[PDB]
Amino acid sequence: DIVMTQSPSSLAVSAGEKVTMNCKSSQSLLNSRTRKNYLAWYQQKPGQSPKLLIYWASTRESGVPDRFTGSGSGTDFALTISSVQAEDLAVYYCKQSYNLRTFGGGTKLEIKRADAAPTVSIFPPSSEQLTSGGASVVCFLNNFYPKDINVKWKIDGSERQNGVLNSWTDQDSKDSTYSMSSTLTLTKDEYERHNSYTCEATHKTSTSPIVKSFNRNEC
Amino acid sequence: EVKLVESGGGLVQPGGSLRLACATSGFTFTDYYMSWVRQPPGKALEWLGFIRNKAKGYTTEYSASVKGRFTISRDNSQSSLYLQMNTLRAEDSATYYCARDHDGYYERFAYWGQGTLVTVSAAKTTPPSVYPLAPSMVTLGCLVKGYFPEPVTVTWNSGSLSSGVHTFPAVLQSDLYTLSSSVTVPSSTWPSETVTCNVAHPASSTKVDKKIVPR
Ligand SMILES: [Br-]
Ligand SMILES: [Br-]
Ligand SMILES: [Br-]
Ligand SMILES: [Br-]
Ligand SMILES: [Br-]
Repeated sequence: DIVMTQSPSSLAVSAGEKVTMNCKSSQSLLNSRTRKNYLAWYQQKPGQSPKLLIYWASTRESGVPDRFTGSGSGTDFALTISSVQAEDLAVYYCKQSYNLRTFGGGTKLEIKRADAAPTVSIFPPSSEQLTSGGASVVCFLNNFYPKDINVKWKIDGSERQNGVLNSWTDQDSKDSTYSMSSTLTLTKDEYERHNSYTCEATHKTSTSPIVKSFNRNEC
Repeated sequence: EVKLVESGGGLVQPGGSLRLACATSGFTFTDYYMSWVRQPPGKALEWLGFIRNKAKGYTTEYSASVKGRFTISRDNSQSSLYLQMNTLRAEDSATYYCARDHDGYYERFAYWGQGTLVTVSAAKTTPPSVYPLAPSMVTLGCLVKGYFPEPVTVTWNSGSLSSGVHTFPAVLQSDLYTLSSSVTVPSSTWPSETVTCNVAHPASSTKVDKKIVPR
Protein backbone atom coordinates (compact mmCIF):
# COMPACT_ATOMS: atom_id res chain seq x y z
CA ASP A 1 0.00 0.00 0.00
CA ILE A 2 2.20 2.65 -1.58
CA VAL A 3 2.25 6.02 0.06
CA MET A 4 2.47 9.26 -1.91
CA THR A 5 3.49 12.87 -0.82
CA GLN A 6 3.52 16.09 -2.57
CA SER A 7 5.24 19.48 -1.95
CA PRO A 8 4.86 22.28 -1.53
CA SER A 9 1.47 22.16 0.01
CA SER A 10 0.61 25.44 -1.75
CA LEU A 11 2.04 28.02 -4.01
CA ALA A 12 1.06 31.44 -4.97
CA VAL A 13 2.24 32.60 -8.44
CA SER A 14 1.62 35.49 -10.76
CA ALA A 15 0.42 35.00 -14.37
CA GLY A 16 3.50 34.23 -16.45
CA GLU A 17 5.51 32.64 -13.65
CA LYS A 18 7.21 29.24 -14.09
CA VAL A 19 6.30 26.83 -11.38
CA THR A 20 7.31 23.32 -10.36
CA MET A 21 5.64 20.99 -7.92
CA ASN A 22 6.90 17.70 -6.65
CA CYS A 23 5.60 14.20 -5.90
CA LYS A 24 7.31 11.38 -4.16
CA SER A 25 6.43 7.65 -3.99
CA SER A 26 7.43 5.18 -1.37
CA GLN A 27 8.28 2.51 -4.04
CA SER A 28 9.53 2.83 -7.61
CA LEU A 29 6.60 3.20 -10.02
CA LEU A 30 8.75 2.06 -13.00
CA ASN A 31 7.13 -0.98 -14.66
CA SER A 32 9.98 -2.99 -16.12
CA ARG A 33 7.84 -4.74 -18.74
CA THR A 34 6.69 -1.52 -20.39
CA ARG A 35 9.51 0.78 -19.29
CA LYS A 36 7.02 3.36 -18.18
CA ASN A 37 6.44 4.92 -14.76
CA TYR A 38 2.79 4.53 -13.59
CA LEU A 39 2.32 8.05 -12.25
CA ALA A 40 -0.39 10.45 -13.33
CA TRP A 41 -1.24 14.09 -12.65
CA TYR A 42 -4.74 15.44 -12.18
CA GLN A 43 -5.98 19.07 -12.01
CA GLN A 44 -9.01 19.78 -9.79
CA LYS A 45 -10.44 23.29 -10.32
CA PRO A 46 -12.62 24.66 -7.55
CA GLY A 47 -16.02 23.00 -7.51
CA GLN A 48 -15.17 20.63 -10.31
CA SER A 49 -14.19 17.02 -10.68
CA PRO A 50 -10.50 16.11 -11.13
CA LYS A 51 -9.28 16.16 -14.71
CA LEU A 52 -6.46 14.13 -16.17
CA LEU A 53 -3.36 16.06 -17.26
CA ILE A 54 -0.49 13.66 -17.58
CA TYR A 55 -0.08 9.86 -17.43
CA TRP A 56 2.90 7.50 -17.70
CA ALA A 57 4.78 10.32 -15.87
CA SER A 58 5.32 12.39 -18.97
CA THR A 59 2.59 11.76 -21.59
CA ARG A 60 0.20 14.66 -21.98
CA GLU A 61 -3.41 13.81 -22.34
CA SER A 62 -5.02 15.02 -25.58
CA GLY A 63 -6.26 18.56 -25.16
CA VAL A 64 -3.97 19.52 -22.38
CA PRO A 65 -2.06 22.70 -22.87
CA ASP A 66 1.68 22.25 -23.75
CA ARG A 67 2.60 24.56 -20.79
CA PHE A 68 2.02 21.42 -18.58
CA THR A 69 4.97 19.02 -18.48
CA GLY A 70 5.44 15.94 -16.34
CA SER A 71 8.89 14.57 -15.57
CA GLY A 72 10.76 12.26 -13.27
CA SER A 73 11.29 8.56 -12.78
CA GLY A 74 11.26 5.86 -10.17
CA THR A 75 10.19 7.50 -6.89
CA ASP A 76 10.50 11.25 -7.78
CA PHE A 77 8.18 13.13 -10.14
CA ALA A 78 7.39 16.71 -11.00
CA LEU A 79 4.77 18.76 -12.80
CA THR A 80 6.03 22.02 -14.30
CA ILE A 81 3.83 24.84 -15.67
CA SER A 82 6.04 26.95 -18.01
CA SER A 83 4.01 30.09 -17.80
CA VAL A 84 1.03 30.10 -15.40
CA GLN A 85 -2.30 31.44 -16.56
CA ALA A 86 -5.18 32.74 -14.49
CA GLU A 87 -7.26 29.70 -15.28
CA ASP A 88 -4.66 27.34 -13.81
CA LEU A 89 -5.77 27.92 -10.20
CA ALA A 90 -6.51 24.40 -8.90
CA VAL A 91 -5.36 21.67 -6.65
CA TYR A 92 -2.94 19.37 -8.49
CA TYR A 93 -2.74 15.71 -7.46
CA CYS A 94 -0.31 13.00 -8.39
CA LYS A 95 -1.53 9.37 -8.38
CA GLN A 96 0.36 6.09 -8.61
CA SER A 97 -1.18 3.11 -10.31
CA TYR A 98 1.77 0.72 -10.04
CA ASN A 99 0.08 -1.37 -7.31
CA LEU A 100 -3.50 -0.45 -6.53
CA ARG A 101 -3.86 3.35 -6.61
CA THR A 102 -2.88 6.16 -4.27
CA PHE A 103 -3.26 9.92 -4.57
CA GLY A 104 -0.86 12.43 -3.03
CA GLY A 105 -2.17 15.05 -0.81
CA GLY A 106 -2.33 17.81 -3.42
CA THR A 107 -0.54 21.13 -4.21
CA LYS A 108 -2.87 24.09 -4.19
CA LEU A 109 -1.95 26.67 -6.81
CA GLU A 110 -3.28 30.17 -6.22
CA ILE A 111 -2.79 33.21 -8.32
CA LYS A 112 -1.14 36.46 -7.19
CA ARG A 113 -2.35 39.68 -8.90
CA ALA A 114 -2.37 43.36 -8.21
CA ASP A 115 -4.27 44.59 -5.18
CA ALA A 116 -7.94 45.55 -5.85
CA ALA A 117 -10.41 47.11 -3.57
CA PRO A 118 -13.82 45.63 -3.08
CA THR A 119 -17.16 46.92 -4.48
CA VAL A 120 -19.55 46.84 -1.55
CA SER A 121 -23.37 46.48 -1.52
CA ILE A 122 -25.71 46.20 1.52
CA PHE A 123 -29.19 44.64 1.73
CA PRO A 124 -31.73 45.04 4.52
CA PRO A 125 -33.75 42.03 5.76
CA SER A 126 -36.34 41.11 3.31
CA SER A 127 -39.97 41.70 4.22
CA GLU A 128 -40.59 37.78 3.86
CA GLN A 129 -37.91 37.12 6.47
CA LEU A 130 -39.17 39.83 8.84
CA THR A 131 -42.69 38.48 8.67
CA SER A 132 -41.34 35.28 10.35
CA GLY A 133 -39.29 36.88 13.04
CA GLY A 134 -35.67 36.89 11.79
CA ALA A 135 -33.55 39.60 10.41
CA SER A 136 -30.42 38.97 8.32
CA VAL A 137 -28.56 41.96 7.05
CA VAL A 138 -26.27 41.09 4.07
CA CYS A 139 -23.19 42.70 2.82
CA PHE A 140 -21.39 41.63 -0.45
CA LEU A 141 -17.68 42.59 -1.02
CA ASN A 142 -17.00 41.90 -4.72
CA ASN A 143 -13.96 41.33 -6.83
CA PHE A 144 -11.09 42.22 -4.53
CA TYR A 145 -7.51 41.03 -3.91
CA PRO A 146 -5.95 39.74 -1.68
CA LYS A 147 -8.41 37.42 0.04
CA ASP A 148 -8.00 38.59 3.59
CA ILE A 149 -10.09 41.66 4.38
CA ASN A 150 -11.56 43.32 7.39
CA VAL A 151 -15.37 43.69 7.55
CA LYS A 152 -16.96 45.60 10.42
CA TRP A 153 -20.61 46.12 11.16
CA LYS A 154 -21.96 49.16 12.94
CA ILE A 155 -25.49 49.62 14.33
CA ASP A 156 -26.25 53.30 15.05
CA GLY A 157 -22.54 53.93 14.88
CA SER A 158 -21.56 51.25 17.47
CA GLU A 159 -19.58 48.13 16.38
CA ARG A 160 -21.46 44.87 16.41
CA GLN A 161 -19.35 41.60 16.64
CA ASN A 162 -21.71 38.95 17.62
CA GLY A 163 -23.89 37.30 14.99
CA VAL A 164 -21.66 37.90 11.97
CA LEU A 165 -20.72 35.14 9.61
CA ASN A 166 -18.37 35.58 6.62
CA SER A 167 -17.97 33.35 3.50
CA TRP A 168 -15.57 33.72 0.51
CA THR A 169 -15.84 32.45 -3.07
CA ASP A 170 -13.02 30.53 -4.66
CA GLN A 171 -10.64 32.66 -6.57
CA ASP A 172 -12.01 33.77 -9.96
CA SER A 173 -10.46 32.00 -12.98
CA LYS A 174 -10.53 35.07 -15.22
CA ASP A 175 -9.63 38.03 -13.01
CA SER A 176 -8.03 36.28 -10.09
CA THR A 177 -10.17 38.12 -7.51
CA TYR A 178 -12.11 36.98 -4.48
CA SER A 179 -15.61 37.91 -3.27
CA MET A 180 -17.14 37.51 0.14
CA SER A 181 -20.44 37.78 1.93
CA SER A 182 -20.92 39.05 5.44
CA THR A 183 -24.27 38.29 7.08
CA LEU A 184 -25.41 39.85 10.38
CA THR A 185 -28.29 37.96 11.91
CA LEU A 186 -30.56 39.46 14.54
CA THR A 187 -34.11 38.96 15.72
CA LYS A 188 -36.76 41.13 14.27
CA ASP A 189 -37.23 42.78 17.65
CA GLU A 190 -33.60 43.72 17.89
CA TYR A 191 -33.45 44.87 14.31
CA GLU A 192 -36.43 47.15 14.84
CA ARG A 193 -34.87 48.89 17.80
CA HIS A 194 -32.11 50.59 15.67
CA ASN A 195 -31.96 52.76 12.65
CA SER A 196 -28.54 52.92 10.85
CA TYR A 197 -26.90 49.66 9.68
CA THR A 198 -23.45 49.97 8.09
CA CYS A 199 -20.99 47.51 6.60
CA GLU A 200 -17.37 48.80 6.49
CA ALA A 201 -14.67 47.00 4.53
CA THR A 202 -11.07 47.86 5.27
CA HIS A 203 -8.71 46.54 2.67
CA LYS A 204 -4.93 46.89 2.35
CA THR A 205 -5.81 48.89 -0.70
CA SER A 206 -6.52 52.28 1.50
CA THR A 207 -6.71 53.50 5.14
CA SER A 208 -10.19 54.68 4.34
CA PRO A 209 -12.81 51.90 4.50
CA ILE A 210 -15.29 51.22 1.79
CA VAL A 211 -18.75 51.66 3.37
CA LYS A 212 -22.35 51.04 2.67
CA SER A 213 -25.23 51.85 4.94
CA PHE A 214 -29.03 52.17 5.21
CA ASN A 215 -31.51 53.56 7.64
CA ARG A 216 -34.27 51.13 8.58
CA ASN A 217 -36.84 53.86 9.24
CA GLU A 218 -36.39 55.15 5.58
CA CYS A 219 -37.41 51.66 4.33
CA GLU B 1 -18.98 11.45 -25.60
CA VAL B 2 -17.89 9.55 -22.44
CA LYS B 3 -20.22 10.17 -19.59
CA LEU B 4 -20.28 9.00 -15.95
CA VAL B 5 -23.13 9.98 -13.72
CA GLU B 6 -23.17 9.13 -9.98
CA SER B 7 -26.34 8.82 -7.95
CA GLY B 8 -27.60 7.50 -4.67
CA GLY B 9 -25.74 9.80 -2.34
CA GLY B 10 -27.27 12.08 0.17
CA LEU B 11 -27.96 11.98 3.91
CA VAL B 12 -27.54 8.77 5.85
CA GLN B 13 -27.75 8.13 9.55
CA PRO B 14 -24.70 6.95 11.49
CA GLY B 15 -24.48 3.20 11.23
CA GLY B 16 -26.57 3.10 8.03
CA SER B 17 -25.69 2.04 4.52
CA LEU B 18 -25.99 3.40 1.01
CA ARG B 19 -25.64 1.99 -2.44
CA LEU B 20 -24.09 4.47 -4.91
CA ALA B 21 -24.59 3.95 -8.65
CA CYS B 22 -22.62 5.23 -11.52
CA ALA B 23 -24.35 5.12 -14.95
CA THR B 24 -21.84 5.14 -17.79
CA SER B 25 -22.08 5.61 -21.52
CA GLY B 26 -19.97 6.39 -24.61
CA PHE B 27 -17.38 3.59 -24.23
CA THR B 28 -17.24 -0.18 -24.10
CA PHE B 29 -17.72 -0.55 -20.39
CA THR B 30 -16.48 -4.13 -20.11
CA ASP B 31 -12.98 -3.13 -21.46
CA TYR B 32 -12.34 -0.93 -18.32
CA TYR B 33 -11.44 -1.20 -14.71
CA MET B 34 -13.69 1.19 -12.77
CA SER B 35 -12.66 3.01 -9.62
CA TRP B 36 -14.33 4.88 -6.79
CA VAL B 37 -12.60 7.87 -5.24
CA ARG B 38 -13.82 10.10 -2.39
CA GLN B 39 -13.03 13.55 -1.16
CA PRO B 40 -14.08 14.96 2.27
CA PRO B 41 -15.12 18.63 1.92
CA GLY B 42 -11.98 20.65 1.55
CA LYS B 43 -9.51 17.65 1.83
CA ALA B 44 -7.55 15.32 -0.55
CA LEU B 45 -8.71 12.66 -2.94
CA GLU B 46 -8.74 9.13 -1.55
CA TRP B 47 -8.84 6.08 -3.84
CA LEU B 48 -11.28 3.53 -2.40
CA GLY B 49 -11.18 0.55 -4.78
CA PHE B 50 -11.71 -0.80 -8.24
CA ILE B 51 -13.36 -3.60 -10.12
CA ARG B 52 -11.31 -4.98 -12.98
CA ASN B 53 -12.29 -5.44 -16.67
CA LYS B 54 -13.55 -8.57 -18.40
CA ALA B 55 -10.01 -9.67 -19.37
CA LYS B 56 -9.18 -9.88 -15.65
CA GLY B 57 -12.45 -11.48 -14.55
CA TYR B 58 -14.04 -8.48 -12.89
CA THR B 59 -12.12 -8.99 -9.64
CA THR B 60 -12.03 -6.25 -6.94
CA GLU B 61 -9.42 -4.47 -4.82
CA TYR B 62 -9.85 -1.96 -2.04
CA SER B 63 -7.88 0.58 0.02
CA ALA B 64 -7.04 -0.51 3.56
CA SER B 65 -9.36 2.27 4.79
CA VAL B 66 -12.48 0.52 3.53
CA LYS B 67 -11.52 -3.05 2.77
CA GLY B 68 -14.01 -5.43 4.43
CA ARG B 69 -16.70 -2.71 4.81
CA PHE B 70 -17.36 -1.50 1.21
CA THR B 71 -18.24 -3.64 -1.78
CA ILE B 72 -17.81 -2.70 -5.46
CA SER B 73 -19.85 -4.43 -8.14
CA ARG B 74 -20.87 -3.80 -11.77
CA ASP B 75 -23.71 -4.58 -14.18
CA ASN B 76 -22.12 -5.12 -17.58
CA SER B 77 -25.47 -5.28 -19.41
CA GLN B 78 -26.47 -1.88 -18.04
CA SER B 79 -22.96 -0.34 -18.06
CA SER B 80 -23.27 0.59 -14.40
CA LEU B 81 -20.88 0.62 -11.45
CA TYR B 82 -21.99 0.32 -7.78
CA LEU B 83 -20.55 0.98 -4.35
CA GLN B 84 -22.26 -0.60 -1.37
CA MET B 85 -21.10 1.38 1.62
CA ASN B 86 -21.84 -0.21 5.07
CA THR B 87 -21.74 0.79 8.64
CA LEU B 88 -21.29 4.44 7.95
CA ARG B 89 -19.41 6.89 10.21
CA ALA B 90 -18.38 10.48 10.23
CA GLU B 91 -15.23 9.94 8.05
CA ASP B 92 -17.35 8.64 5.28
CA SER B 93 -18.87 12.10 4.69
CA ALA B 94 -17.47 13.12 1.26
CA THR B 95 -17.99 13.61 -2.36
CA TYR B 96 -17.77 10.24 -4.09
CA TYR B 97 -16.62 10.07 -7.66
CA CYS B 98 -16.59 7.19 -10.12
CA ALA B 99 -13.77 7.14 -12.51
CA ARG B 100 -13.10 5.21 -15.59
CA ASP B 101 -9.72 3.34 -14.82
CA HIS B 102 -7.31 0.99 -16.73
CA ASP B 103 -8.10 -0.77 -19.97
CA GLY B 104 -5.30 -3.30 -20.12
CA TYR B 105 -3.12 -0.55 -22.03
CA TYR B 106 -3.46 2.92 -20.53
CA GLU B 107 -2.78 3.61 -16.95
CA ARG B 108 -4.97 6.67 -16.32
CA PHE B 109 -8.32 7.83 -14.98
CA ALA B 110 -9.38 9.62 -18.16
CA TYR B 111 -12.93 10.41 -17.21
CA TRP B 112 -14.60 11.20 -13.96
CA GLY B 113 -18.17 11.78 -12.98
CA GLN B 114 -19.54 14.92 -11.35
CA GLY B 115 -19.60 13.29 -7.90
CA THR B 116 -22.35 12.64 -5.35
CA LEU B 117 -22.25 14.05 -1.88
CA VAL B 118 -22.70 11.70 1.10
CA THR B 119 -23.49 13.25 4.51
CA VAL B 120 -23.33 10.92 7.55
CA SER B 121 -25.42 12.71 10.27
CA ALA B 122 -28.41 12.26 12.51
CA ALA B 123 -29.47 15.85 12.01
CA LYS B 124 -32.81 16.29 10.40
CA THR B 125 -33.68 17.15 6.78
CA THR B 126 -35.07 20.80 6.61
CA PRO B 127 -35.91 22.81 3.42
CA PRO B 128 -34.44 26.33 2.96
CA SER B 129 -36.27 29.60 3.21
CA VAL B 130 -35.30 31.69 0.24
CA TYR B 131 -35.33 35.53 0.62
CA PRO B 132 -34.77 38.10 -2.12
CA LEU B 133 -31.92 40.68 -1.70
CA ALA B 134 -33.14 43.71 -3.66
CA PRO B 135 -30.88 46.83 -4.50
CA SER B 136 -22.75 51.21 -14.24
CA MET B 137 -23.47 47.77 -12.54
CA VAL B 138 -26.15 46.69 -10.03
CA THR B 139 -25.84 43.83 -7.59
CA LEU B 140 -28.80 41.66 -6.58
CA GLY B 141 -28.90 38.53 -4.39
CA CYS B 142 -30.81 35.77 -2.62
CA LEU B 143 -30.35 34.43 0.87
CA VAL B 144 -30.88 30.63 1.20
CA LYS B 145 -31.35 30.04 4.95
CA GLY B 146 -31.77 27.19 7.39
CA TYR B 147 -31.60 23.99 5.29
CA PHE B 148 -30.08 20.56 5.83
CA PRO B 149 -28.30 18.62 4.33
CA GLU B 150 -26.09 20.00 1.56
CA PRO B 151 -26.30 20.54 -1.38
CA VAL B 152 -28.48 23.26 -2.79
CA THR B 153 -28.15 24.35 -6.39
CA VAL B 154 -28.59 28.08 -7.07
CA THR B 155 -28.77 29.60 -10.52
CA TRP B 156 -29.66 32.99 -12.02
CA ASN B 157 -32.61 33.09 -14.48
CA SER B 158 -33.10 29.38 -14.76
CA GLY B 159 -29.51 29.76 -15.85
CA SER B 160 -29.85 32.79 -18.20
CA LEU B 161 -26.89 34.62 -16.19
CA SER B 162 -23.33 33.19 -14.90
CA SER B 163 -20.36 35.44 -15.58
CA GLY B 164 -21.44 37.80 -12.82
CA VAL B 165 -22.59 35.30 -10.14
CA HIS B 166 -20.97 34.60 -6.75
CA THR B 167 -22.64 31.71 -4.79
CA PHE B 168 -20.91 31.62 -1.40
CA PRO B 169 -20.11 28.41 0.46
CA ALA B 170 -22.65 27.58 3.09
CA VAL B 171 -22.10 27.67 6.71
CA LEU B 172 -23.45 25.16 9.21
CA GLN B 173 -24.79 26.12 12.63
CA SER B 174 -27.26 24.43 15.10
CA ASP B 175 -27.74 21.68 12.43
CA LEU B 176 -28.62 24.05 9.58
CA TYR B 177 -26.82 25.60 6.58
CA THR B 178 -27.12 29.08 5.16
CA LEU B 179 -25.75 30.66 2.05
CA SER B 180 -26.16 33.44 -0.33
CA SER B 181 -25.70 34.24 -3.85
CA SER B 182 -25.05 37.55 -5.62
CA VAL B 183 -25.35 38.48 -9.18
CA THR B 184 -24.15 41.73 -10.94
CA VAL B 185 -25.74 43.03 -14.14
CA PRO B 186 -25.62 46.22 -16.16
CA SER B 187 -27.95 48.85 -14.90
CA SER B 188 -28.74 49.50 -18.68
CA THR B 189 -30.68 46.08 -18.32
CA TRP B 190 -32.27 46.27 -14.93
CA PRO B 191 -35.03 46.37 -14.15
CA SER B 192 -36.34 46.07 -17.82
CA GLU B 193 -35.22 42.42 -17.68
CA THR B 194 -36.51 40.31 -14.77
CA VAL B 195 -33.75 38.65 -12.67
CA THR B 196 -34.63 35.53 -11.00
CA CYS B 197 -33.00 33.30 -8.28
CA ASN B 198 -33.62 29.52 -8.80
CA VAL B 199 -33.01 27.39 -5.66
CA ALA B 200 -33.18 23.56 -5.65
CA HIS B 201 -32.81 21.44 -2.52
CA PRO B 202 -33.44 17.89 -3.68
CA ALA B 203 -33.32 16.41 -0.15
CA SER B 204 -36.45 18.17 0.78
CA SER B 205 -38.00 18.15 -2.62
CA THR B 206 -37.90 21.95 -2.57
CA LYS B 207 -37.56 23.88 -5.86
CA VAL B 208 -38.30 27.63 -5.47
CA ASP B 209 -38.02 30.57 -7.68
CA LYS B 210 -37.75 34.11 -6.02
CA LYS B 211 -38.26 37.10 -8.11
CA ILE B 212 -36.19 40.12 -7.12
CA VAL B 213 -38.54 43.13 -6.95
CA PRO B 214 -36.95 46.71 -6.71
CA ARG B 215 -37.21 47.51 -2.96
BR1 LIG C 1 -2.91 -2.99 -9.67
BR1 LIG D 1 -5.38 7.54 -2.08
BR1 LIG E 1 -8.17 57.59 5.91
BR1 LIG F 1 -7.86 4.37 -20.55
BR1 LIG G 1 -25.71 31.08 -12.63
